[PDB]
Amino acid sequence: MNDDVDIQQSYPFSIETMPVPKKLKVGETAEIRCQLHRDGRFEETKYFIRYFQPDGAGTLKMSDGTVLLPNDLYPLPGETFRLYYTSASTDQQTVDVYFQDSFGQLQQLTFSFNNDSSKEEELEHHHHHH
Repeated sequence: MNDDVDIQQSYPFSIETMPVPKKLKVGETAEIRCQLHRDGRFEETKYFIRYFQPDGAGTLKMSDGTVLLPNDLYPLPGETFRLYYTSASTDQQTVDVYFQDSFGQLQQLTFSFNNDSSKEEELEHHHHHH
């Protein structure tokens, strides 16, 4: 009848992000390089960024200096954007980022910072460097 499935055969944009630090400290800042791949370009197409943090803390600033609040909603300056996340928690920093496109495509990237595979010293990489 309707199925809530809008018939549009378009190319879903891919955002290439650099592998972020898997462990973070309080005061540590992750440089999230993001490159949005979309052929052509856009037509007054603004992207809207908002992220939910089950953690509770963490300063996420845009490369342009714009401080991003999780409860707020900011427009992206383009396809080439970078995010500087300063982790301010001693927990597992869980940041679920939503990139909303004007055409109605939602791109969510859930980042888990400061994870642990256990076996802290059991992984014998005993040679530490300066």
